[PDB]
Amino acid sequence: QNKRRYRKDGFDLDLTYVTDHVIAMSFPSSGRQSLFRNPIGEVSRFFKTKHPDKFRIYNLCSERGYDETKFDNHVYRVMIDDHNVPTLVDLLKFIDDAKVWMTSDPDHVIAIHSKGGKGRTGTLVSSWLLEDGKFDTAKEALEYFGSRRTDFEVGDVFQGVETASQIRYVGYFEKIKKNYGGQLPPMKKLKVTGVTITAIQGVGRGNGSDLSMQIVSERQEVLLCKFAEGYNCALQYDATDDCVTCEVKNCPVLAGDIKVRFMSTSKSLPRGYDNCPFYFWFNTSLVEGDHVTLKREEIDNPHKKKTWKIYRDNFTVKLTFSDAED
Repeated sequence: QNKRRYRKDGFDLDLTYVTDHVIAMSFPSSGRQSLFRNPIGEVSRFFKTKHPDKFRIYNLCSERGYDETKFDNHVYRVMIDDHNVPTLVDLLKFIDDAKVWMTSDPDHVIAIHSKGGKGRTGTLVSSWLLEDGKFDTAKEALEYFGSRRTDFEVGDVFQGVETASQIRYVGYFEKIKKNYGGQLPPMKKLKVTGVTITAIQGVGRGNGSDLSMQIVSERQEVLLCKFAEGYNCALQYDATDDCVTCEVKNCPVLAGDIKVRFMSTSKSLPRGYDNCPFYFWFNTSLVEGDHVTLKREEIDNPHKKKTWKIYRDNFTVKLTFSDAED
């Protein structure tokens, strides 16, 4: 916790200099309370005294804003839901905004914040560190963020802080910078035609009968499948292989950033983040072949070790696609 709180020069804030010019911090909260929160008046005072006319604040909270005149109108908003990811368009828009600001003056600083300054903040700080060339791999940037912000040490396995999708999206940016020259990859239109879950035993009813699947595009449900009932689908349970395979029916053309949520009627399947047992994000342009397969540690919620009694080491989810291009 010594890395967590800034305690110098009469300040007391959950604020971390990730580098000399890159700051990660928690939400500048209303009121004067300072127990596990950063009072907005004090955060305003920090940047006005320590970085006068040389700061830019990034608010990554879709859920909450504030009076941005308190920061002299130097606030940029990225609308990210807690425990989720920015769109690739929004991530790249942020990256360009940061790069222009940082290039004009060596003494300029960026302060990225979310609610706790963990997952969402780690997503954009790691992406920026790749952009600025401090690291060439997403893994290296993320682990460095963990070492500065949390009690993580470089050498041990990377766990906590970011979600699996948040990790994936930093990886997406690396691929964008390396293979696409920092440009958004060409639009790819797809339709989901099947879902396959392995190691289904012990997951809810253990045969897919409790499960439902929601596809979300641009903050709207575009499809809902209910497995046992045949609601926009056709479930098959393979007891011998310990797997379920489900034909996905009536999926509309999907493009961009897609959120897939799996829900259960069975209460014996706990809810982690996002009010469901498991979920994930992917971008259609970054899909390779006719499928995407995600291991346990690549899915949001099972990526946590506390759930590993239910989601085993061979638990995977695979989406099969069809080409929706003209």
